[PDB]
Amino acid sequence: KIVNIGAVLSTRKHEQMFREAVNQANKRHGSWKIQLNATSVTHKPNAIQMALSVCEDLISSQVYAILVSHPPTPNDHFTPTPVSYTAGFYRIPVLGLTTRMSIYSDKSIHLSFLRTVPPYSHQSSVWFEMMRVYNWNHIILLVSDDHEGRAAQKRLETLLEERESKAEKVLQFDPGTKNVTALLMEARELEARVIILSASEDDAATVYRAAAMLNMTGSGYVWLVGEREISGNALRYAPDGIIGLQLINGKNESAHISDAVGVVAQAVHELLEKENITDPPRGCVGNTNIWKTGPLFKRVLMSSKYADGVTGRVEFNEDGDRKFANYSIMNLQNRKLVQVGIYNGTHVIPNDRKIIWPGGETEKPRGYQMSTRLKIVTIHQEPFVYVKPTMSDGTCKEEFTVNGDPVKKVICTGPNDTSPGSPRHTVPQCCYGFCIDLLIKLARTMNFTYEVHLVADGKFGTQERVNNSNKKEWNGMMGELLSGQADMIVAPLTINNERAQYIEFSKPFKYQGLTILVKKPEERITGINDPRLRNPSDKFIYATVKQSSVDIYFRRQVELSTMYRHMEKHNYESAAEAIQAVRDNKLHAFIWDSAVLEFEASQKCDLVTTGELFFRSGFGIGMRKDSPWKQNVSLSILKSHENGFMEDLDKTWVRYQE
Amino acid sequence: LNIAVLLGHSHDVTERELRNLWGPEQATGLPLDVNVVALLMNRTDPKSLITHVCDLMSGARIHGLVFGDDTDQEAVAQMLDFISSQTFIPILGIHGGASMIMADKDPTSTFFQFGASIQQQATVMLKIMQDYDWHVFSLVTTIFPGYRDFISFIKTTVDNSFVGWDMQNVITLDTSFEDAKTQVQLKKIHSSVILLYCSKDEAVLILSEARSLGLTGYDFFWIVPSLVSGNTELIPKEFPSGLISVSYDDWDYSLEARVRDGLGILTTAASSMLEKFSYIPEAKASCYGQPLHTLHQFMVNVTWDGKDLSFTEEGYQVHPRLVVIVLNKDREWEKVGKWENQTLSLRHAVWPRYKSFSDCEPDDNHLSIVTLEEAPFVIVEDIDPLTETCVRNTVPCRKFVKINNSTNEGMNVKKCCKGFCIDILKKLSRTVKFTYDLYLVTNGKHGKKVNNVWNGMIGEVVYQRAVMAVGSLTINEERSEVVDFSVPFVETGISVMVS
Repeated sequence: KIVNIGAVLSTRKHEQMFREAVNQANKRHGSWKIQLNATSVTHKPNAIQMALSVCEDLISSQVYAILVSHPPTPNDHFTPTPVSYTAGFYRIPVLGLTTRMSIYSDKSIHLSFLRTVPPYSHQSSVWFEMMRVYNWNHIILLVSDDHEGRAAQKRLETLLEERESKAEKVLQFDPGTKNVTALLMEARELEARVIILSASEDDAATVYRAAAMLNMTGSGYVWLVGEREISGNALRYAPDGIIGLQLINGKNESAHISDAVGVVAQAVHELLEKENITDPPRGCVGNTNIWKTGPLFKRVLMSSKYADGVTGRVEFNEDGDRKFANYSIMNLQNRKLVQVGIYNGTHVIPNDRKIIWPGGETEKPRGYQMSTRLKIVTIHQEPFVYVKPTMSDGTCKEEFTVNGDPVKKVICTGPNDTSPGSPRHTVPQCCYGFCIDLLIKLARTMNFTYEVHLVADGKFGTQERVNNSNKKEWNGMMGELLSGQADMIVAPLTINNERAQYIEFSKPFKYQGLTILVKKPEERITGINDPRLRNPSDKFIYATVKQSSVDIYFRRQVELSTMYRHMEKHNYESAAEAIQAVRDNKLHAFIWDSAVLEFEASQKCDLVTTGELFFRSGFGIGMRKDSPWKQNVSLSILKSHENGFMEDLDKTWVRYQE
Repeated sequence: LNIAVLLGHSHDVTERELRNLWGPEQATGLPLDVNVVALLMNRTDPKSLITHVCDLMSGARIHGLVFGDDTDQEAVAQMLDFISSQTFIPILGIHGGASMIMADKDPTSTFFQFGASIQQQATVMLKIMQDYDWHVFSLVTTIFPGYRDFISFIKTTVDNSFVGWDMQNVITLDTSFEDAKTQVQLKKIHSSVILLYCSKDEAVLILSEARSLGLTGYDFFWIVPSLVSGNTELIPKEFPSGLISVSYDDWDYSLEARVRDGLGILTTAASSMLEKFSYIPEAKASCYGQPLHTLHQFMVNVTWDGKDLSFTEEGYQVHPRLVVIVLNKDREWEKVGKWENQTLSLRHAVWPRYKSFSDCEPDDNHLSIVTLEEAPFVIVEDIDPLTETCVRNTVPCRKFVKINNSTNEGMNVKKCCKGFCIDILKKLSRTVKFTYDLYLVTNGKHGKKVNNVWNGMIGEVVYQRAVMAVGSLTINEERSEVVDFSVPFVETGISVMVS
């Protein structure tokens, strides 16, 4: 007829308040014959013998609830873990009250741990409420604590599942280092300014000093931190105008103890109304039998619904967290904490105080500034991308064409040869041609600067297994684009269904098919329907560029596996290698686009194309995902389609013959 | 150095074989003072854990702790992880609750387990699903913890595999099922392979609802992990006979061989760390009272007697020993297959039916089909080494290739097939919508009677080891006497080839 409650509490005044709450718990519950005893223990500066003393004292006491209520501990470990593990050996609920670590959220590790405080990842949902208010989509994540970093990434993907957007940059590294400013500058070069930080006080002060020295706290830079990042020297190193969070009664222990007493008391009076009552045995000596109503009492604690307390509607979810939590939103106005918002369990309301930002006006700074210098990457296409070495030092010889058109070149940067050939030789040379004039037309239509560089290899990019952990990766232009080093691929991109699933496409500027390059008895082949090419031999030598989209289009064709097995022994690096090889009469056929070989037939009369025209497709501009550089650029491309500028580009290279 | 091996066991495992585990072991002894302390504990409370750690850590500064467990308590490994975090001593978990898989370790703790995590087990199970072309499947996740990591690992594995998995959406749970809202999500299921991640007491109700909703058919599959499959003795009658499980519990390797391998890893780490730094033995003196050179990130490179016993970044083994088991008709967890370094071995490459999961299941829909290797009809090629998967138009089959003429033992090598009759059989499977059992004959050619004994496909069909012969076969009088041919479809006579 007795119920024992164990507690690890230090101060005698709060012990007296705890005993007073135990005494007042039996007030409104009638004259029932249940009794409530409480046993509180102090704290030795160690942790092993503390765990020993507490575990054998609570075995000898046979308690039902175990409480740890020590915020101001000098050790920064904050580990009530061993007593919770010892109670989880017999499945006894330990109600943690102080820490908010995400390692306690794993119920597979902490089998019988409950708590009335949520982890900080729920604050990101509050920050998602910022996304419900300030209408901001692209974020920049920075988490140093990797024990909670996977849970923060999980919660972030759970929040972004609704809008189906993507985080622009995520970062995880070892806490303790200092040279993280390179990734800060890489995030600075991005369009967004939203900064989400999840670390301890030392790394927060380190990144505050790094933003202060590099002036990343100017206009438009969105800063959004929590309670751990506004304490200690991080509060001293914080810039003025930063927005932070505050836990209402997060450190106020006296009402929190009474709330915990009310929760435990109503849980015990709920459990007394049901059958199958079991008791914890004397597990110190000769008792390893588990307490059989562990998950039963846990299920009692799952449906615990309350209506008493100064905090309010305390309620457990499936994770045993805190529902309907009042939060405060603070601002740092001239090294002074100024309250600028309140938060109920679903909605943010700013108070009568104004919101003064570190940049300009008091309204929200739209920190989504698009890149005025679009990084352009391309492959060396032979009739389209002419690359010429410089004359004296980084210069371009301004030669004139035969039609009175001056060639407007650009200073591009490119490697010299392949990686076994050239170890490291990347020089700036002169790029011009077809798509360069297309980019000149785009820069004439819309005012934006650019940065033309070249892809490191001579491949488009295929979907290949990386050599560890069985993961798909891309390479080439797609590998340089998806890594964030490139912005817009201006190249004759072969449009297919696979790449449409991953990135968005624009309107095609080129429209052509496929053809066969031969040299001039049947000297022609007339397409794929030659039966000798269905079952080839060592005579008809035909191949294509290694890691090309033509090979992917043939890989989708499940009835031409013989050509896929035949052409893999003769794939070349570039198409010019195939031109030189068939120039020496070593090749016999080559599947390639139409107008390139038409221009090369206009250059060299021995180069002969075939008669058929299959795979009538289009080539456009390689693009990113949903972006404001899509609609206006596509309208500019269609404006180039409707006028005679396509005919002008034909007059430059296509219509011009010899 | 000084290593203590304490064992908590219920089975009569004596101590003197651990005393004999010191003499001939470590013949090339690079530490000059290697000593072992063998102890046996009868109780399984953490008070005895703290007591024996304070005894043996003060017991002439023992630097190695080895523990095995016989019970079903996963909190003992967490207690030993806390002990390894406090005392800074490398502690190894061998068997039972000492080898149960935990989620995330700490840099302050140097505790390690000899087991197989749920991520590598999910990799092995998806390797099984890839090797069977079971691409249309589902996923049911309960409120058992450690589940969002499982869903995310499945999502990344599907996004990083050459299959392109046809995955049905995840059936999620909130509480114990009301059979009102979970009923709608369970009635969305129409696929065969069903994956599940829960506890055993939840799985009893899940299988009871699945039998109540008829999800235990011959087409429908059920693959469960090792954490839900508990004791080998405690098997309730609600389990379907044919339940696929993957557990690293190998009965061929006893606990003594595993702790011998653990002592080999400990002495290997000590000998390799002594060659780099001098003052290697550094421990805590006693528990009462108020480290730089550690073995926490040192013994990733380890190999004992050729056994690839290397360690991961999370603290588990790189290449463990997984065991694929099923549930037979005799209600026993039947040992079936073992696992290699990275590739998977299959002792039973022929996938069994277990078509009668219960008593009242009248089902006769499978069809046994055999064919013969002919070039314009059945092109028989190897599996693609880049994908380890037969392409869309090719179908897998087996071939019992013998090793020699000395023994009759062989291997069922799986190969891909295409051609004319493969397309005919695929279009028959499109029209009739049945289930087929395709394999190859190893007796020889079409058919020839030698003293009332037929051979080849005639010997397979007439003696009723198969159902029908879809492949190419000539038709004459006695073949039409012994079986019933269908109508002819192709006009194939005989001819003579000349120049």
